[PDB]
Amino acid sequence: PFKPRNYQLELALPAMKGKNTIICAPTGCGKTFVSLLICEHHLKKFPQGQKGKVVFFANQIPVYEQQKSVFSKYFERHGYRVTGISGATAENVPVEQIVENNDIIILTPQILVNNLKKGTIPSLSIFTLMIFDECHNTSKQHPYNMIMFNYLDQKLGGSSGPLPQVIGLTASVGVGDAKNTDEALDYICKLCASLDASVIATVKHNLEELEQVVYKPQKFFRKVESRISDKFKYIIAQLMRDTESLAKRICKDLENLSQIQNREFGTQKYEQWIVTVQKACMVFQMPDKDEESRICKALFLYTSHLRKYNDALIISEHARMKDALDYLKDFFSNVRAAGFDEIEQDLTQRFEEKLQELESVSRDPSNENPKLEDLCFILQEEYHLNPETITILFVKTRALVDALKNWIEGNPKLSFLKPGILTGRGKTNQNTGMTLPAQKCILDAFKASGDHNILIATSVADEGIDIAQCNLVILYEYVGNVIKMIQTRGRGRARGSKCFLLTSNAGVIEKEQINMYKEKMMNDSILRLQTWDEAVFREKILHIQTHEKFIRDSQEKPKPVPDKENKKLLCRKCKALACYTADVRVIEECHYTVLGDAFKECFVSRKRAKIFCARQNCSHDWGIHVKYKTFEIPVIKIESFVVEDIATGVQTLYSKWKDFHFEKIPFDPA
RNA sequence: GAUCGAUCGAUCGGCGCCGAUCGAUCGAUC
Ligand SMILES: Nc1ncnc2c1ncn2[C@@H]1O[C@H](COP(=O)(O)OP(=O)(O)O)[C@@H](O)[C@H]1O
Ligand SMILES: [Mg+2]
Ligand SMILES: [Zn+2]
Repeated sequence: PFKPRNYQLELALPAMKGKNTIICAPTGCGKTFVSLLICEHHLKKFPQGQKGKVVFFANQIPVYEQQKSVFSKYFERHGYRVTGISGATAENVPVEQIVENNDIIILTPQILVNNLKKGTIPSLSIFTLMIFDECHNTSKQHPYNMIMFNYLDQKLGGSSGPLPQVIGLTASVGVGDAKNTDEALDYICKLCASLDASVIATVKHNLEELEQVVYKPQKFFRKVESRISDKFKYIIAQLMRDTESLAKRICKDLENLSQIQNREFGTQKYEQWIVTVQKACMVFQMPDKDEESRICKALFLYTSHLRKYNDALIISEHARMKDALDYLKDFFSNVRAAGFDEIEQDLTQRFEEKLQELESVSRDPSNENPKLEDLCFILQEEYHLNPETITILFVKTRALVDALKNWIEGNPKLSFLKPGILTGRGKTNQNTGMTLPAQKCILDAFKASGDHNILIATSVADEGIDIAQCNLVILYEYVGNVIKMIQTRGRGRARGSKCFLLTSNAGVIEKEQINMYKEKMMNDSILRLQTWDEAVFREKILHIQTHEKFIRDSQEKPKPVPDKENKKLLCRKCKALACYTADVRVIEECHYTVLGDAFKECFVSRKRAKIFCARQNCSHDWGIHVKYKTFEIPVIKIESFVVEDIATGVQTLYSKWKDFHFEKIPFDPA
């Protein structure tokens, strides 16, 4: 099979002695083989009559599947029962029939957290070796931190029998959130205490052998100047000024709904301001139902158009003007066919008046994004120096991912590129997201073989996913903490690989330099901590654990009070009476629906039949029809309703059903 | 294999929230 290297045996030396250690090593050095060697040494040290029990806490379903596969390929020869439980498994063979019947369990932290919460698993004393893959995720309320909280509550105070040995497989301790070396050392000590670890053993003796396996790529900053002749920006700013003037003429109180003083077009500040104004416009009270409905609908349309224009301006500064124009046209086409209105027709005519000028300006070779020009130049230079490279170009947004894909596919200069999309699961407001097998089949085709030359990922290909050794780590304005910097930089580990960082905003290069200084400070702090004695560090982590336990078990009572009186749910756009609180039924605490014949004639059905408001021109989505065991009763979304009291006139808003505190009557077919 | 609803957690940016990114769990569907 595989032969253990020198550094792979050095990293597993303190773990094989019986002490809780943290294995810090660069990404791609083979920490999985170190964990396998530790598991083999742990399961072979028990005398006759007893038997160990190892649990490997993964973080992702692909990572969990890969770990289960490698553990089965490595351990089924010795005669150990390797198993794995996750979200994909069916409601059968309870965990007590799997944990008490196997030796190596590849688990997910939320499954064990739920099992310890509902009281299925008695305590963590059943296991003998817990291995947390990428233990840097131990944070304020991470499921790793919940398992560690349970372990510490079992250790401190109510001392139970033998406790399992905790071992981390992180790649970076992530001193992020700290300022100087003292705060970095404090954070490292806090993390080692939360994980109950006494050793941060790293490769120090045979460091020359590690460089022949993993190669730290050289960083390359690229500050590009913003465009000067931006006619698209000017036209969209004029349209936004016209829309804001109309909204102010119809409202007369827009300057007092938000506290934002200086709001410039095409920034996140204007987005926050317009979101606050939209959320404050839905809360209106006046003795005129039709007038209030008309005013609120007009204000909702105005703020929706302003937010869409601001999103188009934000997309225009990161991609081509054609992408922002296509986004605006798609939004206008989707909102025009929904509902025709006077304000809607006015805004559509005002937009189509400048549509020809926008089409003429966007289709200009001189009006090209300088960031995209520099990216194309870098790609040309890299693929001309070596035509066998693979790019792992990182992007912040999904819309920007699609824009970069359409730009690469539609560029005569970039004829040698075969782009690939890699997004995350779960639907969004615009995108639908990629599933697990789609991600797997796309990542399996991105390598030196072919069918793919550049993977346009977005914050998903830098956590736990195994990818081929890349030669280009261009970061299209994608920065974060020191952990994210080390994770993305660790993707390209081939011989003679670079890591480009393109940006057009003064401050991103400063943040990347701060992250590099924080990484150097983290390395210095680890080197300083690796010189302390075992007793002093054990006493320090014990004091930190005692303080954390005293702080944690003192404020864990966020108990609310349920509401009793009836409340009505008016629409969010037109503010029409939809239903009351007494008619809202709850199926299984996650299927909030409405029961009543009055509500059936208050929506229109247009995946499954998504419902919309039954008014003249509203087209506001309330919810969707779900096919239950027998019925097809529709569920609603609280993100499209406003709650109004019957006695009082308050109109507070709620983002999720958990914030809405009321008498949740359980659903009943009878 | 493809959805839907709910919930949790982490990260980034901006003024406790908002927007974005990702991960997971629980339930039902085809
Ligand atoms: N002793 C070894 N001999 C051969 N290949 C090894 C050895 N140790 C590790 N590797 C390779 O290194 C890779 C490391 O992958 P993985 O552990 O998932 O990522 P990371 O090392 O970043 O945690 C494995 O795919 C394995 O093939
Ligand atoms: Mg790993
Ligand atoms: Zn409506």
